[PDB]
Amino acid sequence: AKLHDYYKDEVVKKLMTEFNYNSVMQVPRVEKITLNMGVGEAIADKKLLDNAAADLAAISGQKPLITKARKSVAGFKIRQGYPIGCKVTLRGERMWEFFERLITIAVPRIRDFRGLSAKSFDGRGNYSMGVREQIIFPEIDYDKVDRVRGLDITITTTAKSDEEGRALLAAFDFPFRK
Amino acid sequence: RSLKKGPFIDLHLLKKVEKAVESGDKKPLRTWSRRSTIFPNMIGLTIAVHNGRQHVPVFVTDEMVGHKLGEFAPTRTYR
Amino acid sequence: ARIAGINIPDHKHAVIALTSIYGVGKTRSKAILAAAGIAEDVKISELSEGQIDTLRDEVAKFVVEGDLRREISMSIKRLMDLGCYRGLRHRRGLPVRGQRTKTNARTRKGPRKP
RNA sequence: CCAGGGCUACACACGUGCUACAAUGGCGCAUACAAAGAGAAGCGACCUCGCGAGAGCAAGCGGACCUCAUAAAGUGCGUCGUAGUCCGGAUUGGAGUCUGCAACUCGACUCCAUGAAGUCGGAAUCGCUAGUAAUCGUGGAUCAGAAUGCCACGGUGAAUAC
RNA sequence: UCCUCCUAAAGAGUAACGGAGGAGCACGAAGGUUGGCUAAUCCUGGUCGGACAUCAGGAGGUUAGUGCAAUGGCAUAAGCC
Repeated sequence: AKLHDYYKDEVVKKLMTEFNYNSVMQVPRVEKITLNMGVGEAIADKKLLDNAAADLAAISGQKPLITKARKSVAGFKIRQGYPIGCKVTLRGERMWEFFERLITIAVPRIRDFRGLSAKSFDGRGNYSMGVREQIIFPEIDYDKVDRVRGLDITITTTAKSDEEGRALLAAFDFPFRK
Repeated sequence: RSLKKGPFIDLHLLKKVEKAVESGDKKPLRTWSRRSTIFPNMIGLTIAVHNGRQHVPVFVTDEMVGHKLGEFAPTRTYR
Repeated sequence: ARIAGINIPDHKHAVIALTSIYGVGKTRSKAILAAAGIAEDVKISELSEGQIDTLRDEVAKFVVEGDLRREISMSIKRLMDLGCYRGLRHRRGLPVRGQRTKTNARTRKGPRKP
């Protein structure tokens, strides 16, 4: 439904009517967001595939990528590359579904954000999110694994949002109504 | 930690505080009493607290509301 | 089921579950159950959703976990901003109440280091 | 003679004890006794409020009368079902009483919250032969207030000395 | 004994107890073909990831890589699947 939200809102009425801006191909577009896991040199774990395939096969029936190394350079004794991570880059309708389920778990209930979550500061266009707190799980066993959603989820963002950001939409933490 | 029915202020400390707020800004003077209760109304003094052989200055700030004057003066010396 | 935790408090009693939640002990757990109308001898496992919701409201009307933990944290930080005796003993890792450090300060000292 | 501080420090070492590591036990309710004591610059039931340490002109007593003073282990239950746990409380942070002119150095407690280590302890070593060892309460001295120490009293009460 | 560079004078060759290094193998895939792909390094946000493990973005252009020495190669890749 968040894809329908992107198609519907913030675009089609007021800037189309009063003062024209150029292109809906020029306004920023959410491409494939991604999620990665970061396990150690142990090969014997199955928990990584269990959690990633659970988050994928709650709707689908497919498996994540078991990634060894993009760089293929190791400081250990074996330079070839052990399988030490998982990749799921999200895809189209399922991308919008995962983004919507992340919003509908994190946003409407004040559970996670205690203080100012932004502490390490630099400028150039990165939003990785590591919750380290288990937010949702599809099975009836909510939290039995060693991993606590320590995985990173990457959103690429030119973090400026200038016009209506500094007009009305800052970010912060007062749930209000009409 | 003390009684909530009455704070403990020395009379000599009270007359030093009243004379200091009569004068306004003032260089620190040496006070020998460590048994004191401070207040947010009189936060702003630069009064100094004695602990034995050395005398240290104390500049009170906004967050201390009921603390002793002797807490900020370390009586003991460690390496 | 579970409210804001790492491990399942179920298959136990309600006072034990509300002690296993952080920031509420036995007496405040009994106060929570008394203000919620939930009996103590029943189990938090196989409890209905509405009673769990009333328990959630009872926990939320007082100070929650995490918020009281950071409240303790800025209390200790405010003592360190004072730089008083309590802040100095907190920085040195020495007892604050006033007990001895010649012997038997090993809880504040941790394991014994030669 | 004073005002502050130190005798209460803290990378360590040793001695004497207290609390526990649990089911012989932990938490809520009910239940019948003790003996020895002290009390006027005191003991202070009881009225009232508070899930609290506890706040008044409240009677009685200078002591078989009145107070401290509800004895507790135990006995009946309900529950926890061998877990670092409804075991233990160290430490720490909020809100306070009592004392004393004044509890930061540097008193005891209870109201709320967290719950380190601890899974019965190596070499080595200590006490005890009967109302004893163990275990459970109680009082007194110094004391303005502050004992896990000391003195002292009672409850249950062993095993083994060929 | 064999291989690579220089000496060696821009064809080949060319000596010294001249200057430097390697080989006496490996691979039934590390051969053939078809289809596909492109590195080293640097700057940033996140689970012991810390300076370097894995993602995502940008710069860069072969500074990588070649089963093993060195030289000449190699993107139509002979480099990777």
